[PDB]
Amino acid sequence: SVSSVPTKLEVVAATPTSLLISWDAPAVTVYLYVITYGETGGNSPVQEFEVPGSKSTATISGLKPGVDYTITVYASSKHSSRYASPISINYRT
Amino acid sequence: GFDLSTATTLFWRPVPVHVKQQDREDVLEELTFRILTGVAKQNHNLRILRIHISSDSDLFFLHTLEVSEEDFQSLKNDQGILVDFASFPGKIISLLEKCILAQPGDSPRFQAVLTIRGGESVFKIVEINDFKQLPHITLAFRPGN
Repeated sequence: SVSSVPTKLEVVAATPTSLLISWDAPAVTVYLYVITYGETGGNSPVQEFEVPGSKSTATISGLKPGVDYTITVYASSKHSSRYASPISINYRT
Repeated sequence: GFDLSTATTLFWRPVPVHVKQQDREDVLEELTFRILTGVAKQNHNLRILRIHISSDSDLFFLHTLEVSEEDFQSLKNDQGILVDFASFPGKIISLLEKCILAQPGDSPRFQAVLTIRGGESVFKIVEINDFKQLPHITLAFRPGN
């Protein structure tokens, strides 16, 4: 078959407080994307938002500058449940 | 009353729909569908399905459907459905996917239709063959949220 996970995840543009992430969509018709962001090795609980399945980019705002964040995109499809098929990257804002 | 805090989104994306209104021309437009499962504030034991139809272009175009487990039984008998309320959302999603994946030269062809006539609008997904428009799902939507 073909993979149900997003392929290439990178920070395309950035502000000291906000990030714009891009991914290459999986070949499967995606129902929704769930994005989780949190500080790498921080004490704070992870933040999560949802974006439509037609979208291949997302914006994370309210971030603290010069901090390492871990960003994960979860893609839901016919054969992928909500938090299956994850792609993660690390970025320093 | 739906508890949006305890609600889970299963499906949030545009779907191609043929929209028919009494005094306007038929339009093939991509409408954003959001499907949510959750419980009511009045009772965590009552499970509810929510479907919201919206347009990114028009802020006055809103249609909503809420189906309770009791309501599903009437829907199950009238439409010959063979699955439980738990599997009901996934089947609706698969039918919506077939409308999205439909190609121009398809026979039979899957098509989604929203018919707006006054206070109600009826949403249907049909398979069009040589004989008839055979109904896969027919749902009654109310204007608003």
